[PDB]
Amino acid sequence: GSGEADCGLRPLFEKKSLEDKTERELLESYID
Amino acid sequence: IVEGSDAEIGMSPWQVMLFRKSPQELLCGASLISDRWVLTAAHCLLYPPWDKNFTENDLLVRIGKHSRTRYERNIEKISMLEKIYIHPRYNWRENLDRDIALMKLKKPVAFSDYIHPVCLPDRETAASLLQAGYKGRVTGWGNLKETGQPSVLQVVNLPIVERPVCKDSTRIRITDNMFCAGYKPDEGKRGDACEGDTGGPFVMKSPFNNRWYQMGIVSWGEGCDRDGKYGFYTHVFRLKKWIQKVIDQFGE
Ligand SMILES: [K+]
Repeated sequence: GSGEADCGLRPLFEKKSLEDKTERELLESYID
Repeated sequence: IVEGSDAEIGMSPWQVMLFRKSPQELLCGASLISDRWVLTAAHCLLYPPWDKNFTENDLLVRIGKHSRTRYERNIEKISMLEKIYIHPRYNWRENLDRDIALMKLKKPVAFSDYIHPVCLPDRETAASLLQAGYKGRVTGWGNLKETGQPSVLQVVNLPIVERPVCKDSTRIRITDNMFCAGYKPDEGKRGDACEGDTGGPFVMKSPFNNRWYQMGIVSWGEGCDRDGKYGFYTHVFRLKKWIQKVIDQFGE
């Protein structure tokens, strides 16, 4: 809703195709 | 944050610190949702039982930080506030219902590797992600235990809890504008927001578009990280219409 087209994509992670150390935990919780 | 770990650099670039100017003190967490808009909890600004009613001139935000105390040159940005907006139906008398506030920055903040806004949820993202058992992430520089303070931004991931379990966990009346998160007694894992983390973001990463969305604002709890107790969070999507109204009207 903010109208930020680039929102929520972290320059140092998603923009570099790098994952942080704990984000996989979130994904696992959505599936398991 | 109790029972979390050190954030990585740039891991939460929407993270905002809300300060009192004088004396120098960290009040609350907050979040960057655009170049001029910051989201926090209403109780961080207005709580009459403690004679708390901060004006724009009382306060300051710091953006782009990693260390709690150390100055991070040409990375961190300090911003003054133009205007505070508290939700009209914010209820401090009973249960902190509608615990949400927006703060407009005096001048827009430049985005960087360390400064970058979080998304607000649409109806499909809310439907998809705000489900019991699904984990979100809480971040802040608040107390490390219920009693102190970390040198570096802390992070913990916490599961959303089923509403009857939330309701049974507290004698306080809970509303549809709240949800609760945290581990149950028998789940083994631990974690909570604590004093100084309130107002900060509860975020979830969408598997559909790889974006982070702020689903919650750290609102209230009874202690930090007690067995059979849970943190309560303002339900951001439920209050989306108010957020939009404020930005659309006063973002001039
Ligand atoms: K599922």
